[PDB]
Amino acid sequence: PVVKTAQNLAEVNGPETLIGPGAKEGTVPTDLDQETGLARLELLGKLEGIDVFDTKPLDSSRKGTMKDPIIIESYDDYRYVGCTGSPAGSHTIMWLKPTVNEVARCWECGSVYKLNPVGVP
Amino acid sequence: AEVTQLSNGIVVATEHNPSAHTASVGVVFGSGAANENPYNNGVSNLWKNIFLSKENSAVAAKEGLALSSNISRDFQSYIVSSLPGSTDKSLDFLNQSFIQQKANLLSSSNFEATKKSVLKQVQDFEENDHPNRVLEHLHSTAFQNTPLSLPTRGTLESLENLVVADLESFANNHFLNSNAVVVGTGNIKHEDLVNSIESKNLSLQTGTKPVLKKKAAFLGSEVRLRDDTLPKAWISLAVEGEPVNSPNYFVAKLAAQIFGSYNAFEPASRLQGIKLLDNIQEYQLCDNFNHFSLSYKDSGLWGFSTATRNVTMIDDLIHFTLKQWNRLTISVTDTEVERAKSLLKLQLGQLYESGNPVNDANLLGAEVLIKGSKLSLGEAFKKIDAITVKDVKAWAGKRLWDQDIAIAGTGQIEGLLDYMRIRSDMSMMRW
Amino acid sequence: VQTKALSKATLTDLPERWENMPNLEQKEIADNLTERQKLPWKTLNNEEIKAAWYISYGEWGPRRPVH
Amino acid sequence: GRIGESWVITEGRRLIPEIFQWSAVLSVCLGWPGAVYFFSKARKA
Amino acid sequence: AHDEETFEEFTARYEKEFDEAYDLFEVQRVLNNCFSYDLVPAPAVIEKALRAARRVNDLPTAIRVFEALKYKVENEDQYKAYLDELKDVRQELGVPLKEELFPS
Ligand SMILES: [Zn+2]
Repeated sequence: PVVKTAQNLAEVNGPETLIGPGAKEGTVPTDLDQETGLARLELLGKLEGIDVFDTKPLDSSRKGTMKDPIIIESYDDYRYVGCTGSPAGSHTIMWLKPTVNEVARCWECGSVYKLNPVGVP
Repeated sequence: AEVTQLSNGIVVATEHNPSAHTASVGVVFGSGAANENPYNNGVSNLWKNIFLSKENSAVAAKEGLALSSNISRDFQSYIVSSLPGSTDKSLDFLNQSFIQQKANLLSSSNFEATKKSVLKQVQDFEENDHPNRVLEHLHSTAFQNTPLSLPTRGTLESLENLVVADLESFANNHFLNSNAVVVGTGNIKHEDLVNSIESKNLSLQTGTKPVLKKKAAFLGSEVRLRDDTLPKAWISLAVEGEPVNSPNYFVAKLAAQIFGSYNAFEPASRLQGIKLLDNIQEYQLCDNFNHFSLSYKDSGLWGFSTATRNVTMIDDLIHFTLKQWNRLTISVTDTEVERAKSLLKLQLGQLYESGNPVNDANLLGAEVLIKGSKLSLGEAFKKIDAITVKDVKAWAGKRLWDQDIAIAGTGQIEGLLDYMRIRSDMSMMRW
Repeated sequence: VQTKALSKATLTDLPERWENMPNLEQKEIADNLTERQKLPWKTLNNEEIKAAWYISYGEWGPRRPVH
Repeated sequence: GRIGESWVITEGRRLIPEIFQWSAVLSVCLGWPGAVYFFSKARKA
Repeated sequence: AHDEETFEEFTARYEKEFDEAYDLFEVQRVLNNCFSYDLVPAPAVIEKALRAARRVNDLPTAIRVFEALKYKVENEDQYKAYLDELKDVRQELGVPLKEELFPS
């Protein structure tokens, strides 16, 4: 039915809101006009200020054990985490699999990882 | 006529014979003397004698009850027989002193006296009960290193290190509600029984007994406890038979009834319809023999158990009865089949119908624990008379022709030739 | 003084018994030994120290040899 | 080390039996052409 | 730190790392990370490891210290002159060895 086209990142409501209006008869199209879908989502995000697909190496500042873990976020029930010490490069990279129902303990660093699983499946 | 109803927990099974007098209510568990390791063994017999002790039996006798128990190789039973107008007394006694708290039964005076009497009667059984102990050694060497190998009464070496912790652990691990069946024989109707089990709340636990890791596998073996002090020579050999809920069960019992049981001193058992009694009656090769067919939950035995005062001709008795066993596969007749059919019907009728309502309670509890509902005496008779000679020949070729045997002996058994001759006289070269 | 010691028959011959024990009994004597270790160590009997060492460090399960 | 049997002896005891079995496994990982030549008719067998 | 670790910095770092453990995973982890280095640790480290295994209240990691050490040392004279230095801690802590516990 009625559909507007998500002027910035706040008004997206699925893949039917990323269309946008077409170009006119004479002007060259800008990327704000015609781009649709995931590319339009990334463009609208980068024009708002944020960038989606949050890529960042995880916080290995503190160690963190079972009184207060290292909290990681995932949209699924598991997230593969490669621990590399209490500094950034202390011991060699050991891969752990923290899931929704079990913490992940490093066995060489000693740090633990626990999720706040966002989910919404 | 043998009605079974599953309640919230327990399974109730009953049969109402209105002409019998003493109605008998008890609970039959499905964890006998083959659901434990060989180190806490005899805890089932110790539980039976704790339930049958002086304290519990005086409490039951002041109210008008009479306790009973029976430990076997997969089921164990606790039966409180009573007068027919008094079975709610039986039910709430069995609730108040076995199913709920047992702290009156399990303190270290009654347990110490019961353990001492059990030790004395187990060593008296080991010394002075010779055919049952060689049937027990036959079970201990047939299914060895595998949980069906255990002694029912328990051994002496694994009974002097048992305390109340073992009995409490066994009552937590095997006295369950998905493992128990309550039974009623005698003249109680079905619905007053379950009405009284559902009025007062009776439930032991909730969980499930631990499943075993090793199933019962036959291992062809041999053992001999030759004590030449003894005047006789009790040997018993047996092959792997068909277990319970197997299709070849009644043909195994019929093939046992083909050769029957014998007693050399009664003049009415010397005239039977066995072809073996024309071979073993001119030199008097034995005193008695009985062909059993035991069927436990996972496997079972099939063989004869004898006793011989003529200890020089033991191998001739073995050889003659093994040639008679090979006659099952090669040339068994039909008149032997019909004689064994009628005699097996007579024996199962004498077993299932009798005056005592506690044996019927034990049999009903066992065959409702393993099967789910009791098949009647009519359907068993129909399955018996539906057996042709070719079914017996097929079963005998399956389980008796050149199969591995297990031998258990005692007494003066040097005349028993050793194993490979007895093993390879289970198969003849066609005469 | 709260927890009870394991009796002799529940715990005899345990390195020769750990493989064929049911998986409902193994958790029970594992719980019982890991609460028996919370006492002073000298009152732990010499029958169950071998049991604890075979349960936690024996050549079963994960420590099974490749040959 | 400082106190104990000396390191020369306690590593010679570990390694001197290893040299002979190393020589055995190398003499049968490279010396089987000699064993196959030894039985053939070229050595006037 | 890829610069080398002297023996005093080794024993001080690991004593302050055995003092801080609270779970069982932490004690076994720092025990493995102490034993899988090149040197054998002085008994100032290992009596603290025995106390840290006593704090978590489990026995067999206060025995495998001794067997891992017997695998560590170069002969048995070092092992005997070691074990008579941890005599009374082994006495009042009541842990056994292997050769007297499993006679074979
Ligand atoms: Zn790490």
